[PDB]
Order: sequence, then structure tokens, then C-alpha cells
Amino acid sequence: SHSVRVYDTCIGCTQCVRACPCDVLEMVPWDGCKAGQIASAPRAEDCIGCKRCETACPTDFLSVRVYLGSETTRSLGLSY
Amino acid sequence: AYSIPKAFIMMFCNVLVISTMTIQGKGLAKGTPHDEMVESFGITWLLAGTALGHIVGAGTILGCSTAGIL
Amino acid sequence: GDFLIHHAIALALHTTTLILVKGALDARGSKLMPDKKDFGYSFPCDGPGRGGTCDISAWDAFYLAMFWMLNTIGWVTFYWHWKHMTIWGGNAAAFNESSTYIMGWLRDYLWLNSSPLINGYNAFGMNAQAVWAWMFLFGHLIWATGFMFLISWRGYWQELIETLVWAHERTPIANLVKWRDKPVALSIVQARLVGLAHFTIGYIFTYAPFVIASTTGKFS
Amino acid sequence: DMVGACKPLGFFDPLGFSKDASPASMAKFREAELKHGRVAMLACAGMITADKFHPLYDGKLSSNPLLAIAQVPKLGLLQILLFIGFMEVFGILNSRRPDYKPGDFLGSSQWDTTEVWDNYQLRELNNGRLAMFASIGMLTHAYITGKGPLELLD
Amino acid sequence: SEFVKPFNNDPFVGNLSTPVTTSTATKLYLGNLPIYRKGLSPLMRGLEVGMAHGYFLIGPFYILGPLRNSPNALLVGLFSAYGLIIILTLALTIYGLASFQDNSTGSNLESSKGWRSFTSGFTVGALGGASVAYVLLNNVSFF
Amino acid sequence: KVRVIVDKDPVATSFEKWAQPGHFSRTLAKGPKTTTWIWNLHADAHDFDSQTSSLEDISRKIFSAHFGQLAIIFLWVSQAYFHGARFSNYSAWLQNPTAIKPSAQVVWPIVGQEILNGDVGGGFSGVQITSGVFQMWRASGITNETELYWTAMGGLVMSALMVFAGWFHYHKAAPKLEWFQNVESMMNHHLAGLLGLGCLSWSGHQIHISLPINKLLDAGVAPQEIPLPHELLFNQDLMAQLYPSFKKGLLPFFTLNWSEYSDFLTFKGGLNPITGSLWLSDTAHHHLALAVLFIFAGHMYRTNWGIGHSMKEILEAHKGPLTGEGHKGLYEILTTSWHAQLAINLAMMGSLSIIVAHHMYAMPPYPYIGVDYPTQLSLFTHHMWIGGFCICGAAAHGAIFMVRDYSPVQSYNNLLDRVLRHRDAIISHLNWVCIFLGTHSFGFYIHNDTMRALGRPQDMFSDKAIQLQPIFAKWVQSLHTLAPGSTAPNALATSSYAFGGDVVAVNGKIAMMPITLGTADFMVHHIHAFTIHVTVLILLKGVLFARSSRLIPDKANLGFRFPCDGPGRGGTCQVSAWDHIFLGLFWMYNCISVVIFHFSWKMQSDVWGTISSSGKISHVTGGNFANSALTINGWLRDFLWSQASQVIQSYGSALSAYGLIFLGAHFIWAFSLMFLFSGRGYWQELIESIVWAHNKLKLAPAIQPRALSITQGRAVGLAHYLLGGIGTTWSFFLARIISVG
Ligand code: CLA
Ligand code: CLA
Ligand code: CLA
Ligand code: CLA
Ligand SMILES: CC1=C(/C=C/C(C)=C/C=C/C(C)=C/C=C/C=C(C)/C=C/C=C(C)/C=C/C2=C(C)CCCC2(C)C)C(C)(C)CCC1
Ligand SMILES: CC1=C(/C=C/C(C)=C/C=C/C(C)=C/C=C/C=C(C)/C=C/C=C(C)/C=C/C2=C(C)CCCC2(C)C)C(C)(C)CCC1
Ligand SMILES: CC1=C(C/C=C(\C)CCC[C@H](C)CCC[C@H](C)CCCC(C)C)C(=O)c2ccccc2C1=O
Ligand code: SF4
Ligand code: SF4
Repeated sequence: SHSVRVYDTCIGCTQCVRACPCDVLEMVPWDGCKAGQIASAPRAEDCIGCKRCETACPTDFLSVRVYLGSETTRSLGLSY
Repeated sequence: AYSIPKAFIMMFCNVLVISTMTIQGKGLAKGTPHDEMVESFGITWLLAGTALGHIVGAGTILGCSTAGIL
Repeated sequence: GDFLIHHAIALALHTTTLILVKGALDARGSKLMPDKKDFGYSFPCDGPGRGGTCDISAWDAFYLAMFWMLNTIGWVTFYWHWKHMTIWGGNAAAFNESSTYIMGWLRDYLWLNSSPLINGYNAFGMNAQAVWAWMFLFGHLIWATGFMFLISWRGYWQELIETLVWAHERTPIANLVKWRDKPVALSIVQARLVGLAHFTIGYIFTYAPFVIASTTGKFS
Repeated sequence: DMVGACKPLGFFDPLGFSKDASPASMAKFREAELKHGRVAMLACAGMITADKFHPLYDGKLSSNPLLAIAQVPKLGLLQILLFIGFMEVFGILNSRRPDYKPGDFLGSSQWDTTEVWDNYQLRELNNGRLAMFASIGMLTHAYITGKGPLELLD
Repeated sequence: SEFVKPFNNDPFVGNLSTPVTTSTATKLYLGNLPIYRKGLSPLMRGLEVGMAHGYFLIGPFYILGPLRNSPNALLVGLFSAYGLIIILTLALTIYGLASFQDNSTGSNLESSKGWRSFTSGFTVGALGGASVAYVLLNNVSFF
Repeated sequence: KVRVIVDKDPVATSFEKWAQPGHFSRTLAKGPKTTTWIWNLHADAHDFDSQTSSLEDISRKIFSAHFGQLAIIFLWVSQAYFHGARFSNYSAWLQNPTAIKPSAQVVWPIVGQEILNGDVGGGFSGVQITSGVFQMWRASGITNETELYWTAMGGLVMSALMVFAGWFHYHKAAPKLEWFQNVESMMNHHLAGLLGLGCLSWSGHQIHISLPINKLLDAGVAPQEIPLPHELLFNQDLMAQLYPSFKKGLLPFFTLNWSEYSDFLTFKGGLNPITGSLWLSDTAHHHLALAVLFIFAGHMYRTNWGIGHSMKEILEAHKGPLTGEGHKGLYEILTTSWHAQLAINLAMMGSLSIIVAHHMYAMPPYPYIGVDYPTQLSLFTHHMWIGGFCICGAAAHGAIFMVRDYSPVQSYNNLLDRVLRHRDAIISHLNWVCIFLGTHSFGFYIHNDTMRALGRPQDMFSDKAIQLQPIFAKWVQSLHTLAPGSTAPNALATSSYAFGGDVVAVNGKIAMMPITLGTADFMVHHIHAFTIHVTVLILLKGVLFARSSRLIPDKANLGFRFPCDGPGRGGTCQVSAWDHIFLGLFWMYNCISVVIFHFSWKMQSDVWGTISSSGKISHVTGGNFANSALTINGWLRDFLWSQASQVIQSYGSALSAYGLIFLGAHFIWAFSLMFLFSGRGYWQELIESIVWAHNKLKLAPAIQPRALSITQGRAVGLAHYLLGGIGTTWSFFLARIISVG
């Protein structure tokens, strides 16, 4: 499965979770950001790797980042 | 028009078309009275009826002339 | 003609070096992707975000420079073969006069010297160069087949394979025979590799019959 | 009950048959009716087309229906018989099935059919009846005159 | 009057109950073919399939082969059919090896023993069918 | 009630939004920040549906845009007529059509390009034309240049009128959506009013001006002594001298003695022996019959009066057991969505252009056009290409409708829904058809090549080794040859001489000749079928999977054209219906290229040529198609290599322009492969390096440069590919045919 990571440059815009089509990402409380939340990836096994989170991320470089890795049925998104 | 057979054929075709035509489910052949057809459709009932009567009359007259029947 | 073709060779060498040097130096990272070293050498892309990130991995700079390698060596070998064919025929004036323009290159080298190859086999019979003619058209076919992989990309073929999977699973009799590995379209890098290999192999297998068969038929 | 009843004759059954007969007998009657109609339609179409358009066998087989089959080779007749026998053993298995609907190889009891289905079934039945009369007429004309249908019409 | 409905009353399965898929004729023909016939052992299924395929495999090679216009046309066609049947049963054996790796049930096409029996029946039936077709084509003057 | 309702002064006439470039688009109205803004401007220029949300405004914009297009077309017709009037040898060609080469373009002497003004005969130097306009005007009856000049001026006036109408119907009096949605009245007026009266007026023009002038010209009267059309129009005595039935007047029309006009309203068929083209009396009768047919057709649909049909009820009445609700909702779809109408109309327009190409070569309609071999090849190839392009536009706009204007509420359980619900079966079966057809058709060629290379001609799929005869095509040809006696008794000759009959020839050259079909024709026709089927596979898959697919359930959300959905799921590259169109354009290019190559080789080998007095028939290539079209080697040698001589050897002659365009088209085709194979990331990094170089000298632009978008790179590659290929074939065909014919 792919590896989803979130770096502390996040600004709690919750747009990665909205762009997420597989419920891989969720907001959790945090101290560093003023919004008091940070994206996290507790369900990376469901990740497919379309990087809509990366597309929607507005930071100068991506606070949320996806590294493609081992392929599975879920990651390949095969209905068969 | 020149020939009495041609006039007879055209008149018969026009009358047949006017009798057997149907507009929006109303027609003389379908037991709609003449007065009701006149009120519902007006002179559009005669204009379309005689136009198609002339078309079918031309078709039958030209066919009969080709076949030598006339 | 030698002046012009040498400057063309310089163009091709400098462009190939440009592509390869840029790939090598931007392999670690770039302004569009400063963390490329984390992804590695050969990865498909970074997605459509940031305007699109096709062919960014610096393996794709090998892929793209292989085309220029084939181009430059093709120009070099065309130059050598024509300048030597004319001199072997004692007709160097033809090269000195016609090599100064591309129509002369297309007419007096390819079209003129392609006759003994394509006439390896015809309707009236066949010669010992029939094998070379077959191969010229076979290299043509492989080169053309590479264009499919190079132009058409993965999503179309993945959807098509999904339809074929549906058909195989739903047909009777044949559905008793069932795969073990789920069929999928070729990966992005895989298909780039396959298309490049088809391009290169068609290139060599369609030029080798020409350079050998024309030289053999003319014997000069 | 069934679909055969039609406007010109209504429920045509002067000689009983329908009553005092088992449901199996009624199903057999309708299966035979549909088989006769279908075979007769095929025969009528074959005679009509083969009178004036017979490209097979180098166009040498006669237009007479009662002599073309005589001139057809033995292997062709054997293959036609084998095909018809295969269709008929499928019909026999359909008869043995527990949800048989006389003549219905399509199933048609497992879909939400409506009155249009019955109307189309009646269309099949009436065309089959017309072909049943017509094909026997064609064969009798061929025996009498020696000409086929369209040749006789000429 | 709908004629295309969900497959087995399941709208969310990727299929449709069309006349082609589900009609009584289709059900009868498919279920009575050897691969789906009831009570046939895997050997019998393989045997029937084998003779059916080996009977017709000879014909293409016999008529359209390189030695069609030769006195040994039929013999060459039979040898070609034998070679193709050898390749086919090798394909069957490797397919069984790859698919039915671990199995102890038997008497089922989806088991190692059952598939081996099916392949054996196919091989014997195909060889016999090709030989019978050779004999018939030699004695074609009968028909 | 069908009525006219418009809004008065809906838009002000001002240049403020000329100055503001991206006014139409919400996103582009802000201003440029990157060079992608410039590209997006042109990409979204005419996307009215994306620009606004009012169907009324979209319809008004479309209507006035159509007026602008009509103005451009009128200017184009004006250019044709005016150049014929002024810069052409039309008078010399009219005096001597067989010997004089038509030409209506002259190049100035600037850089030695005056060599292109070749010797075309008649004491005139210019560029030979291949549009057939000379034969068109000869058919129309134009015999002098004042007529060409005046019709050119009239065309200019019409173009100005169209520009004025386009301005008026958007800025002064724009119609309403209620006016636009009167499809029944529109169909009535276009059938009876546009097509019917157009055919009627053309038939009148023919009967009054074209039959007399053409008959006199064929008799031998030179154009100077021809009576003028205004004289012929009312001089019934001269018309009676020419066609005796004209002395009877219009009474034989009003009374149904239509047979009296048999002399100038004929059913002869075949080709006129003098001009080697269709009889103009037959053409006049044809157009008159069509006028009657269309005026009859145009009274079908309902309007303000009670009589008439309604397309809504006609569609809703057509539903069957295997289709559920049937055609319910399609009337609403086609009344609300412009893209569906565009799709249907483009498909029909393209197929009709292909039919025009197939008919014009087989039945040469204009005088001396059959012997004009460049004109026939040019018109056929042109219309085939236009047809393919229009068909792919049809597929693209069908996909656009599916993405944007589709909605299940209106299409619950109709034909569109039922088609979407088994698109998988449709595409899988077409996939099998494509594989089977391509395998067999191209494997015939590959088998033949292999056997020839192995020295086994007896094992080939040839006319004498293993015949694949087109029995059905031969049967249809036989029926069409026997038709004039049996099934078309009043027709004297065949509809076309391609099916069979005599060999029509004018002077030495052959206008038409029977086209015999054999094994090579079987193979190439099945190749055509395979190519058409694969193009349909790509386009139909793009249309059906526009909404979604097993790979992307929410493909409709992304849009119509989008680059991808990331590298997930193994890679979702080119999943868009736009990318399906991009792939299908390559395939129609392949299809039409093979079709035109087949046409060119078959006609030069088997129809075109010269016939001697003794009856010897000598063809351009010598009938080599039947034996050399069996192998790809023969296609490469006896067609491409053999006929490229006239192109490559063109330097220093009038066809040097064709040689230069040949090389340039090759260059552009090769250039396109850069865009087709490369990717945006490489070019963006290279642009970053170049931007650094510019920033070092303090000249990096405020509008930051960017690599082209992925969709744009694909579009640019496709456009350059198509331009290069079509230009290569254009130069090759024109040079070859002008040199040899
Ligand atoms: C042999 C073919 C055949 C068969 C098996 C049937 C069977 C049936 N028809 Mg009949 N039918 C037929 C031909 C046939 N039909 C033909 C050609 C017509 C057109 C006139 C009709 C018209 C018709 C109508 C209008 C109706 C039926 C109906 C029925 C059903 C009830 C009557 C019954 O039991 O008849 C039993 C029939 C037989 C046992 C066949 C043999 C009959 C005698 C013994 C010999 C043949 C008669 C006669 C000598 C003909 C040949 C001479 C000459 C013409 C050469 C039943 C399913 C009714 C129905 O379906 O209601 C629900 C119904 O409404 N049929
Ligand atoms: C696809 C196109 C094609 C076709 C039609 C043929 C045809 C032929 N080739 Mg081949 N050939 C091809 C491509 C093709 N070739 C290519 C691409 C090459 C280059 C490698 C060659 C190279 C080649 C050589 C070197 C030779 C041939 C030869 C032959 C002949 C015999 C081959 C043979 O034994 O087949 C055997 C075929 C079969 C056992 C089965 C074929 C498929 C069956 C009939 C399909 C039935 C489907 C059925 C309807 C499905 C539904 C059934 C259900 C309803 C019950 C034959 C004329 C030989 C010859 O003598 O030529 C004259 C020969 O020496 N070919
Ligand atoms: C009746 C004809 C017709 C109409 C009205 C439309 C209308 C439309 N199309 Mg188009 N389309 C057509 C035919 C038509 N199409 C055909 C034949 C095809 C098949 C190729 C397409 C394929 C197509 C696609 C795939 C798409 C559209 C789209 C669009 C929309 C935006 C177009 C735009 O703004 O372009 C403005 C104009 C330009 C950008 C300039 C284009 C320049 C071309 C590519 C090259 C011209 C080369 C020139 C002729 C020769 C150069 C020679 C050289 C030597 C210099 C618009 C609704 C787009 C959309 O989003 O639709 C909703 C879209 O994605 N169309
Ligand atoms: C010469 C170059 C080439 C070749 C060989 C192919 C081949 C194919 N393309 Mg195409 N394609 C090309 C260029 C080419 N393409 C280019 C440049 C593009 C980019 C625009 C595309 C884009 C494209 C798309 C988008 C699609 C295709 C499709 C197809 C397939 C069509 C179905 C078919 O007939 O398969 C049969 C195979 C052939 C015709 C190839 C030659 C066959 C010979 C005769 C041998 C066959 C016999 C045997 C099995 C093998 C030989 C023996 C061997 C064991 C040694 C096929 C695999 C379509 C597809 O997949 O449809 C199912 C499809 O969707 N192509
Ligand atoms: C259904 C159908 C169809 C199809 C058909 C088919 C598919 C057929 C086939 C057929 C065939 C394909 C047949 C076969 C046969 C076979 C046989 C008859 C065989 C035999 C064999 C034998 C007898 C053997 C023997 C042996 C053995 C076993 C072993 C050892 C050796 C020996 C020799 C002893 C069609 C299309 C028409 C249409 C309609 C329906
Ligand atoms: C009876 C008969 C027969 C048969 C026939 C048949 C079988 C037919 C079929 C037919 C058919 C089978 C038809 C079909 C048609 C179709 C159509 C007509 C369609 C249309 C479509 C459309 C119009 C579309 C549109 C669109 C697009 C394009 C895109 C988007 C969407 C939409 C929808 C908008 C025979 C031969 C024996 C002969 C005698 C008679
Ligand atoms: C070559 C190439 C480029 C480089 C092209 C770029 C950056 C755009 C080039 C457009 C030019 C500027 C158009 C005008 C060219 C004129 C000759 C320039 C002189 C005029 C100036 C005043 C602008 C891509 O960006 C690209 C992107 C995606 C897939 C393939 C490719 C691709 O193949
Ligand atoms: S920067 Fe990315 S991860 Fe952080 S809040 Fe914004 S969208 Fe979410
Ligand atoms: S289409 Fe291909 S190259 Fe482009 S972003 Fe998607 S995976 Fe990368």
C-alpha cells in the first residue's frame, strides 16, 4: 500500500480530507496550527494514489504527501 | 383541367381524402359530424384535405395515363 | 554538404547531451518537485497537481534522449553511407551537388537506393534479398507499433481490459478457465519502456536491411 | 387460457377437442400448432425465394420444390435431418421441463409480460396458420403443374 | 413488457437476464453440453470434449495446409492435428498444475485429480477423433 | 402558438469588452498570472455553455455566430467567383476544355516564385487549380467573365448582409428561447422552405439557362454567339427551337400531361457522350422531383394550425418489450441541449460528405470533370477527410452532452439509460469484432507477404492461388447493370458505368469505366471495415464511459476534458472522453488515408487512362493493382515508391511548390511526435532553467511562462500530426495526378 504522510507545515484547511475519495484522511487536534487541527492518515491501506489531496493542498509545497509503494487489490482499485 | 375523366378522378380523390382523413383523431370516417369538424379545424380541414387530394389525384392520373387506362 | 551535415550532427549531440544532463542534474529535485530524490529514479509522475507532472522522474529523460540518440546516429550513418556509396560508384559529384538540400537527401539516397531492397520479392519472383525486404517491412511494423504505446496511455487500456474481464467472466464455458493474476493494463513506466523498445528495435531492424541490401545490390 | 383466439373467427373450435382433453393434451396441441406454423412459414419463404433466386449448387437445381429436394445431394439431406433432430431433442427436453409453456423456447414466464406479448404471440399464430394453408397449396401446385409458386404466377 | 431483468433478482450484480443469457433454449443447451452435464465424471467430460474437438481439428490442416495439393495431404493433416492436440493437452496439464496446486477432493473439475482425469479424457478423445476423421476422409467415397 | 418574440436591445455595442480580453469567463476575467491564461482564453472562447447558464443567451450567441460563419462562407464563394473572373483562363478553357488546364491563381514575382506560374495553356501562366469550379460554372451556364464578376460582387453584398444580420440579431433584436425551441416550425421551414424551394429554384435555373447554353456548347456554338441568359429566359421561340416541348407552355404542367415535357425532363441515365458527365436534363428532372419531395415532406409537423405531427408523441409512441420506456425524454433532451443536436447533425453531415465523395467520382455530374483527373481525386479525397473529421466531432459532442447535459431524472429507463446499463457488453463485443476483423484482414496481407518472400506464390490469397472473391459485390454489380431493362424500364442506361456497360471516353482520356472487384478489393474492403470498427470502438467507448467507469466511478465530476486522475489505480491516463476523441482522430486519419490510397491506386490502374481508336485501353499504372495490392510490399513499392517520383522530381518546375509542401508536411508530422511522446514535467523543468537565465539578466516576464497543459500538449501533437499527414498526402496526390494526368 501507499504511504501517506503529513508534515507540520499544515494549516488545517481540511481540503485534503474533502478531496479524499476513500476516507483515508481525517482532521485530528493539534497545537502547532492556529486552527487547532492537522490532517492525519489512519487508513493508508485504503489509499489508491490519485493525489487529489496533493492537488488540493494550498501550501507552497505539500504538507500532505503520498509515496507510491506496494500494490494491492484496493490500491489498484480493481473491481475484479 | 382538360378531360372529363381527369376531372372526375380528381373530384373523387379529393372527396375520398376529405372523407377518410383524420386530424387529431377527428374525421368524417371516424363518425365526427361535419359541423364539429368545421368548428374545430375550420378551413384548414379543406385546405389540407384538398392539397393531399390533389397529390393523390396527380399520382393516380399520371399512373393511369402511363398505363393507358385513361 | 559536409559542413551542413556536421553542424546537424553537432545539433543532435548537443541536444542529446542537453536532455541527459538535465535529467542527471534535476534527478535529485526541481522547482516543480524539490523532493524527487525521495521518490527515486523511475516513478510515473506526481499527479495532475501543479499543472501536471508528466515525465519528471529523470528516467523519462533517458527515455526522451534515446529518441535523440537514435536520431543522431541515424543522421551520422546516413551521411557515412551516402558519401561512401557515391565514392564507391565514382559519382562523388552527386553527393557534392545534392547533399546541400533535404530534397536531394530524400531523393538521391533513400528513394534511389531503396529499389534493390523493395524489389527483393515482387509479383514476378524473388531474389536473395527477399529476406532483407521482409525485414525492412518488419522493422517498419515494429517501429509503427511502438507509437501505440508511446501515444495511447494507460487509462483507456485499463477500462478496455475491465470490459474484457467482464466478458470473459460472464461468457459460459470459457468462464471455467479463470486467470490467477488479475489482468491489468501495463504501468506507465512499463509502457514507456515497451514503446521505446519497439521504437528502437524497429529503427535498427528497418535500417540494417537497407544499409546491407542496397549496398549488396549496387555493389558500390 | 391461451392466445389463439382472434377476431375473424373468435374461439374457433367446432369439434370439441379443447374440452374433455387433458392440460397435457392441450399443451401438445399448441406445441404442434406452433411447430406446424413455424415450419410452414419456413417452407413458404424457402419456396418463394428459391423460385427466382437459387445461387447454391451452381444455380443448377430446379425451381420446382418437389424436384429440387430430389436433386439435392444425400449429405445435405442428412445434415438437414441432423439439424432438425437436434432442434427436436431440445424441444423434447423443453417438454420434460417442469415449467413448459408450449412452444416457448424463450422462457417468457420469467418476465413481466403484458397484453402486447399476447398480441405478438397471436400475430405469430395467425401468420403460421396462413403459412400452413399456403405451403400445402404451394406443394400441390408444384405437383400439379410442375412449376413453383412465382413461376406459376408468371 | 420488460424482457431484460436483474440476474437472479439482484440489480447490483454485473449481469442482465436477457433472452440470450437466460432463455430456456440457452439453459438447455448449456446445461446439456458435456462440461455442464449432470452426472458425467470428469473423465467422461474430457472424453466427449476431446473427440468433438479432434474430429474437426484435422480439416483445416488437411484442406488448407502446405501439402494440400500432395498425395500425403490427409496424413500431413492428421500429424498436424496430433501436434496441435499435444500442445493443447500440455496446456491443460500446466494449467492444472498452476491452478489446482493443493487439492485432495477429486471427482471435481476444480480439483487436481479431477482436472487430471479431464485432461486424460481430452487427450484420448482428441487422438481418437482425429483418427476417426482420417478414416472417414479416406473413405469419403461412401458418402 | 408558434410566434415571433424577441428582446429589443439586449446588448450594447461597445469596445470596452474588446479591450477586456477574458471578459466572457469568470476565472479569466481577473487577468493573467501565467501563460496558461492565454491558452485558456482560446480554449474557452466559444464554450458558451460554460461561459453562461442561460439557454436563451447561449442560443442567441449561437444564432449570431452562425450568421458570422455564413458571412465567411459568402466571402469564400466570392473569392472563388472573383478569381475566376479576374485571374483565370476560364474563357480559354471554355473554348477548349480538354486541352486547356484550369487555372485561377497567379503568383507575383518576388523571390523567383514566378516559376510556379506554369504553362497552363491559352496564353496564360498561373497555378493549376483542382477544385472543379470551372466545370461547375460550365454546368451553371456561365460563359463570360462579367457574369463571374457580378456574382462575386453579389456574394460580397451577401457577406455584408450576413455580418449585419449577425450584429442585428444579438445587439438589436435577439430572439427568445421560446422562439428557438420551435423545432416543428423549424423543420417545416427547412424542409419545404429551404431545401424544397432551393431545389425548385435550381431546377428552374437549369431548365431555363443551363440546358440551352450547355446544349449549344455541346453542339459547337462558341461562347461568343451563345444567346444571353436574359434573352433565353423569355424568348420562348428560341427555347422551342431547341426543345420543342417549350412551345406548349405551362398548360401541359397545369393539366397533368407531364409527358409532353419529356424532351428536357428525361430519365436517360448514364453519361453524356460529349462531355462525359451526367445529363443536365436528368439533373433538372432530379432537382424538380426532389423539390416536390421536400415540399411534401415539410408539411408534416404541427404549427399554429391543427393539422400536423408532434415529434414528442411520435417518439413516445415508439417503445418495445426490450427497450422499456423507449424514446421517452429524447424530445426534451434534443430541445434543451445544443450538444446532442450538434452531435447528430455532425454525424449526418460527415456521412453525407463521404456519400458525396463516393457518388461524384462514380457519376461525374459536371461537364469535362471526369477527364479532369486532378479534380476527381481532389474532390473525393477532400470530402472523405471532411467526413471523417465531422464524424469525430459528432462523437466528441455526444460525449460533451453525456458529461454536462445528461440527467437520470429525464432519462430514467429510456434508451439512453438502457444503453449505459450494458455499455460493457457493447464495448466488449465491438472489441472482439475489431480483433477478429483486423486479425483476418491484415493477416491476409501478412500471409501473402510471407509466402511471396518464401517463394510460394501458389500459397497466396491471390486471384489465382486462393481466391477470396466478393460474390455479393459482383452480384449487386450484375443487378445494377441489368437494372435499366428489367427493374428500371424507363431508364435507358445504368445509373453508373462503374457497375458495368460501355467505357465512356472523351477525346483520348477515359471519363468512366467499369470497376472490376477481386481478391485485392475483398482484402482492402475488409481493411476498411476493420478501421471503421476500431474508430467506432474508440469513439463509442469515449461516449459511453464519459459519465464514469469501473476505474473512476466519479468521472463526470472531473469534467469533459481533464488530464487524468493521478497515478493511482496503476495509472488513470487519458481516461477522459476528450482523450478518447484524441485517440480516435488518429484512427479516422488512418481509415481515411487507407481509403484514399485505395481509391487512388484502383482508379489509376483500372479506370483512368487513355483509349485508342482501335479500342486499346492503356491505364496510368497499367492495371498493377490486381496483382500488387495483395501484399504490403506491393503497396509500399508499386504505389508509394513508384508514385513518389513525380513529387520528388518536381524541383525546378511548376510542381516545385508541391515538392516543398511535401517536405514541410513531413517536417510537421515529425515535429508533432515531440508533443505526442513527451510530457509536461520535463518541459516545465527546462522552462525553469530558462527562466533562471532570463532572471539573471532581469527580463523574466511578469506573466510567468509555463509548459503547456497536458490536454493542450495532446491537442497540439494531434493537430500537428494531422496537418503533417494530410499535407503530405495532399502534395503527393496533387503532384502525381497533375504530372501524369
Ligand atoms: C394441424 C394444425 C393445427 C393444430 C394442431 C391446431 C390446434 C389448435 N387450434 Mg387451430 N388452426 C389451424 C391449425 C391447427 N390448429 C389452422 C390452419 C387454422 C386456420 C383456419 C386454425 C385456426 C384456429 C383458430 C382461429 C383457433 C384455433 C385454436 C386451436 C386450439 C383448439 C382447437 C383444437 O384442439 O384443434 C385440434 C386440431 C387438430 C387435432 C388438428 C387436426 C384436425 C382434423 C382431425 C384434421 C384437419 C382438418 C381438415 C381436414 C384440414 C385439412 C384439409 C385441407 C385444408 C388440406 C388448438 C391449440 C383456438 C385457440 O387457440 O383457442 C385458444 C382458436 O381460437 N385454431
Ligand atoms: C489471420 C489471417 C490468416 C489466415 C486466414 C491464414 C490462413 C492460412 N495460413 Mg497463415 N499466416 C498468417 C495469417 C493467416 N494465415 C500470418 C500472420 C502468417 C505469418 C507468420 C502466416 C504464415 C503462414 C505460413 C508460413 C503458412 C500459412 C498457411 C496458412 C493456411 C493453413 C494454416 C493452418 O493450418 O491453419 C490451421 C487453422 C486451424 C487449425 C484453425 C483455424 C480457426 C477455425 C477454422 C475457426 C473456427 C471458428 C468457429 C466458427 C467458432 C464458433 C463455433 C461455434 C458456433 C460452434 C491458410 C490458408 C500454410 C499454407 O500452406 O498456406 C497456404 C503455411 O504454410 N500461414
Ligand atoms: C459544427 C461544428 C462544430 C461546432 C459548432 C463546435 C463547437 C465547439 N467545439 Mg468542436 N469539434 C468539431 C466541430 C464543431 N465544434 C469537430 C469537427 C471536432 C472533431 C475534431 C470537434 C472536436 C471538439 C473537441 C474535442 C472539443 C470541442 C469543443 C468545442 C467547444 C469549444 C471550441 C472552441 O472554443 O474553439 C475555439 C477555437 C480554437 C481553440 C481554435 C482551434 C484550432 C484548430 C485545432 C486548428 C486549426 C488548423 C487550421 C485549419 C489549419 C492550419 C494550417 C497551417 C499551415 C497554419 C464548442 C462548443 C471543446 C469543448 O470543451 O466542448 C464543450 C472540446 O473539448 N470540439
Ligand atoms: C502498426 C502499428 C499498430 C498495430 C500493430 C496496432 C494494433 C492494434 N491497435 Mg493500434 N494503434 C497504433 C498503431 C498500431 N496498433 C497507433 C500508432 C496508435 C496511437 C494513435 C494506436 C492506438 C490504438 C488504440 C487506442 C486502440 C488500438 C487498437 C489496436 C488493436 C486493434 C484490434 C486488432 O485488429 O488486433 C489484432 C492485431 C493486429 C491487427 C496486429 C497484427 C496482427 C497479425 C496479422 C497477427 C495476428 C495473428 C496471431 C495472433 C499473431 C501472429 C503470430 C505470432 C505469435 C508470432 C491492435 C492490437 C484497439 C484495440 O485494442 O481494439 C481491441 C484500440 O482500442 N490502437
Ligand atoms: C449447435 C449448433 C451449431 C453448431 C454445431 C457444432 C458445433 C457441430 C459440431 C460437430 C462436431 C465437431 C462433431 C464431432 C463428432 C465426433 C465424432 C463422431 C468422434 C468420434 C470418435 C471416436 C469414435 C473415437 C474413438 C477412439 C477413442 C475414443 C480413443 C481411442 C481411439 C479410438 C479411435 C478407438 C450450428 C453452428 C450448426 C448452428 C445450430 C446450432
Ligand atoms: C423489418 C425488415 C427487416 C429488418 C429490419 C431490421 C432488423 C431493422 C433494424 C433497425 C435498427 C436496429 C434501427 C436502429 C436505429 C437507431 C437510431 C435511429 C439511433 C439514433 C441515435 C441517436 C439520434 C443518438 C443521439 C445521441 C448521440 C449521437 C450522442 C449523445 C446521446 C444522443 C442520444 C443525444 C429485414 C432486414 C428482414 C428486411 C424487411 C423489413
Ligand atoms: C515541445 C513541448 C513543450 C514546450 C512548449 C512550450 C513551453 C510552449 C511553446 C509555445 C510557443 C511560445 C508558441 C509560439 C512560438 C513562436 C515561434 C515564438 C515567437 C513569438 C513570441 C512573441 C511569443 C511543452 O511545453 C509540452 C507540454 C506538454 C506536452 C508536450 C510538450 C512539448 O512537446
Ligand atoms: S496544507 Fe494540506 S494537509 Fe494541511 S490542512 Fe491544508 S489541505 Fe490539509
Ligand atoms: S496522465 Fe500519465 S503522465 Fe499525466 S499525470 Fe497522469 S499518470 Fe502522469
